[PDB]
Amino acid sequence: NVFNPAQFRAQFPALQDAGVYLDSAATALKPEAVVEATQQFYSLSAGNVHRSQFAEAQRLTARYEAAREKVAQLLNAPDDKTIVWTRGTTESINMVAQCYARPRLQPGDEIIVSVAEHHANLVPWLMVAQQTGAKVVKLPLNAQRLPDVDLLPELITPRSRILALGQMSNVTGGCPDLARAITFAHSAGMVVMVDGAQGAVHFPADVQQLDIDFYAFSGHKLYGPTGIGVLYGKSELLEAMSPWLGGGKMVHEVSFDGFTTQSAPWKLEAGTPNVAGVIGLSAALEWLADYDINQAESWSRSLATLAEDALAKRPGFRSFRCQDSSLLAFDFAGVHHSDMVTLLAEYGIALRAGQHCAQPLLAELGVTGTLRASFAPYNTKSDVDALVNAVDRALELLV
Amino acid sequence: NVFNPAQFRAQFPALQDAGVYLDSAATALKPEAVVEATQQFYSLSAGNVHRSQFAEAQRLTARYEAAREKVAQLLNAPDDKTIVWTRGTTESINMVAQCYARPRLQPGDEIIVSVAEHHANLVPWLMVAQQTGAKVVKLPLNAQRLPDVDLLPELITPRSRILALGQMSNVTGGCPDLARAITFAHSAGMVVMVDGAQGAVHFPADVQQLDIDFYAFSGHKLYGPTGIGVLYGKSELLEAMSPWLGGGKMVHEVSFDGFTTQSAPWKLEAGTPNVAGVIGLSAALEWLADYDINQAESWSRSLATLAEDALAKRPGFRSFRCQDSSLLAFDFAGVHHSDMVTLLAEYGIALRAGQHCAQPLLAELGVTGTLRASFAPYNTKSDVDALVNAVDRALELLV
Ligand SMILES: *Cc1c(COP(=O)(O)O)cnc(C)c1O
Ligand SMILES: *Cc1c(COP(=O)(O)O)cnc(C)c1O
Repeated sequence: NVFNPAQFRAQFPALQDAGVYLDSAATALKPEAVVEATQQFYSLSAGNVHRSQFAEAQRLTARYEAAREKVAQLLNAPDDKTIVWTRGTTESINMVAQCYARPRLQPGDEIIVSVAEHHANLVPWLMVAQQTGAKVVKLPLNAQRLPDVDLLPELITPRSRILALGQMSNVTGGCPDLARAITFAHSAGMVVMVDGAQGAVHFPADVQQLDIDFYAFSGHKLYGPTGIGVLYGKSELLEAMSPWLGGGKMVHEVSFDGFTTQSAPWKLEAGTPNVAGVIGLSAALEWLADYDINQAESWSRSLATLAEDALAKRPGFRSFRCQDSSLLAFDFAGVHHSDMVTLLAEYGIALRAGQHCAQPLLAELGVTGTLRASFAPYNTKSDVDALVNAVDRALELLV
Repeated sequence: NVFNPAQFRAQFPALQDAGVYLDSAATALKPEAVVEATQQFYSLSAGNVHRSQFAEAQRLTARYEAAREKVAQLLNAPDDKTIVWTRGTTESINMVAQCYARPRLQPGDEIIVSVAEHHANLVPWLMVAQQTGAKVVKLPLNAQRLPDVDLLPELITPRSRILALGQMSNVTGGCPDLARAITFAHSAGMVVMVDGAQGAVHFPADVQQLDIDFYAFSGHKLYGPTGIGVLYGKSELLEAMSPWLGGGKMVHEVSFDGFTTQSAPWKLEAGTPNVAGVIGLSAALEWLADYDINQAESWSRSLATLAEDALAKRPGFRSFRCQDSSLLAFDFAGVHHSDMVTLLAEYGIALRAGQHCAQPLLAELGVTGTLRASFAPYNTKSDVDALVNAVDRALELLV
C-alpha cells in the first residue's frame, strides 16, 4: 500500500494535455475509472434487457448500489443510510439550514459562522437568519489565520444553536481545531455544520471519532463527476429533518389530502437521481480506496512546500498558506493577478486567481483576491520547477 | 430535413445491447454526440492550458456557452437569460413553489393542481400550501382522461393564484388544452407552472405563442445527461423570484451583514454548476436540432398505434392511452404486472410497470399500476412485432 506518485499520475488521461495542472482545489482531474464508468453508463441501456454487455451492466449496477457504502467507508460513517446524495456541498448545507435549522430556530437564536467560511457555508445561514429572526454571529480568526476555536466559550451564549465551521479553507488550506470546537458546541447543546468540500479530499473526516453532526462535500473536487455531492448526517438528525424538495421517490403515498414520506436518506432525495453522478462518484471512491490518503496528501503538501520556499526568495512574495497545506494562495507586490494567471498559462501552468468565494476571509486578510496554486498527487517536482521558472519570467515581464 | 428512422437509430450506441427498448418515457437512450462530449469533458482539463487537444477544449467551451441558447431555441424563448439550470423537472417546480409562490401566497389562497399531475407537480404545491395556509384545489379529468380545462371557469375563484398543469401525462400521454387553460388562468391574474418533462420531448412548447409563465423539463428524458434540467420563466417572473439556494456564484458581494445577488438566471444557480450535465444537454440539443420533431414524433406515435391495435385483439386488454400518444400504458386482466415485465424482459423487451409517480391519476382510473411501453424515434416496426409476440407468449404462461 506504498504510495507511488508515478502510478497515481498514470491513471489521469487529461494529464498530458493539461500541462502543469495546479488548480485541483477548484476542481480535480479524473482517473480513467471515472471516465470509463461514465462512458459505459451512457453507452448502455439502464433497462432490464442486455443482449450483449450484461457483464458491464451488472458492474454499473453494483457501482450504483455500493455507492453510499463507499462514502460511508471514506468517512467511517456507521451505516450507509446516513449518506444523502446532493448536487454538491452547496446544496448539502442549504438542506441542513432549511430542513434542520429553519423549523427549529426562534427569534434571537444565534448561528456562529467562522470568518474563514466559503460562501456556501455563510450565505445559507444569513438567509435562514433573515427567515426566522435568528442572528449570525462572527467567529474570528486567530493570529495564525485559523478560526479561533479558543474564543468559542466567550462567543457561545444561551441563545447559540448552530456552529457552521469549515474543516479546511479553500484559500489558506488551514484546518481549525475541529474536535475542540465540536466539544464546546455540544456542551452548549448546539449542532455543527462541517463544510468538508476541501477536507474530504485531503484529510477525510472520521465522523464518528470527531462526533460530527453534518458533513458536506462535492464529487468534482474528489476526482469525480460534477453535479453530485454528499450530506452525511447522524441518523437521528436526518430523521429530525423536514423533507427537502417534494416530488417522486421521496414519498410513499400521495393524494390531494397530503403525503407520507420515506425515511432518510430517501426522504431527502426527490425525483430522478443524478445516476451518472452517483455511479461516477462510486467509481472515484473505489479507485481512491487503493491509495493511502496520508501518503498521497504528504506528497501533495511536500510539493506546495517546495514551491512556497522557492517563491519566498523572489521579491514581493506574500503567502497565505497555513499548516504546510497542499493549497498555496499567494500574491506578488506590483503584479495584477489576472496578468500573472495569463502569463503562467502561456508557460503551460494552469492556476487561477480571484476571490475564491471567500469574501469575508479575504477582507480580513486585507486583500481583494489571491493567486492560488494547489497541488495534488498527480503533480511532480518538475511541476514545482515549472511554476517557479514561469513566475520568474512573469515577474520580469510584469514588474 | 426528411426524417429517416434508420439514420436516427444509427446514432445510439446502446441499441444493439438494449434489445427492444420501450421505456424511453422513464429515461431515453443517448446519441453518440452526448456520450462523446461527456467523455471529452472528463478526459480533458477544464483549466486554461491545453498542450495537445486545444480543438476539443474549445468545442467543449462552445457547447457550454451555447447551451442556454440551445434550450431557448427549443422552446422559442425570446432570450437565453430566461433559461435556468436545475437538476431536473422536480427541482425546477420546487423552485417556482418556494421562490415565486411562497413569498406571495396568503392564508386561503388557492392553487389548482390537475388530477393527472406527476408527483413532481403536486407534492411541492401541497408543501407550500401547508407552509402558507394556502389550499390545493383539484382540477378533475374529463371523460377522455384529460384535465378538464372547461371546468376551470367554475373552479377559479377570487382566491385562485396558481395553476399547476402538465403539458403531457407520463401515463396516458394526454395533453390538456393548454392554450385555453392559460387564457382562463391569466384572466384571473394567476400564474401557470407547466410540467413539460414529457412535453419537451414530444411536442416541445413554444413558450411565447402559448404565453407560458414557467416551464420545466429534464435532460435525461430528452436523450441527455442525468442530473440536469431546465426552468424557463418569463424574465419579469425570474426577476420577481426570491433567490433559491444560497452560496457562491449566485451572489455579487457577501459579508456578515448581508449579501447582494446576481440577476436571473445566475441568482437562482448557487455553487458549482453541473458542468458535465450542461455540456451533455447542449450536445443532446444540438444533435436533436437536425431532426424535424414533427416527423420523429409522428413516427413514434405510429408505432404505439400499431402496438395498441394489435394488443387490443388479445383477451383482457385495456389501454389508458390518449390522443394516439407515443406512450402506451395498459393492463391485461388476470395478469400480475411484475410477472409480465419479467417475461417480456426474457424476450428482450424492456419496459416497466408501477405507479409512474402518478398516484392520484391511477386512483382516478381505478387501478394501482399500469404496464407502459413507450416508443421513441429509434424504435421500429419489428420492435412492435417483438412486443406483441412476447405478450402472446407471456399470456400463454401467465393466464
Ligand atoms: C419525469 C417526469 C417528472 C419528473 O422528472 P425528474 O427528472 O425525475 O425530476 C415530472 N413530470 C413528468 C410528467 C415526468 O414525466
Ligand atoms: C468548493 C467548495 C464549496 C462549494 O462546493 P460546490 O461544489 O461548488 O457546491 C464549499 N466549501 C469549500 C471549502 C469549497 O472548497
